[PDB]
Amino acid sequence: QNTVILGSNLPKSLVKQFQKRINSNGYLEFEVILRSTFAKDVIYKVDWLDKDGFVLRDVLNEDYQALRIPAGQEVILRKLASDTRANDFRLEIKAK
Ligand SMILES: [Br-]
Repeated sequence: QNTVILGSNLPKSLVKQFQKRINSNGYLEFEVILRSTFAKDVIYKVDWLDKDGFVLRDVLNEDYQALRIPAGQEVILRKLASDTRANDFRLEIKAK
């Protein structure tokens, strides 16, 4: 919502659903399910958020990542925080 931010060249219905949980080591993991009628190459970026909703700026961040979404196949994007202070996330997705 304000959790997954899609660029103007992606369909609004790209994101099927998302969810998160804290795993049994104490780290937040999220799963975003994507699907598209046509094959699309996209580029995504993750921000981890703390208990107040502030960006955690002192954790190792991953660079922009490419992702291939095959035509009509469900794609499950799964990410795991590296810091226990992460309690939420923000995901940007744009067309390659
Ligand atoms: Br875009």
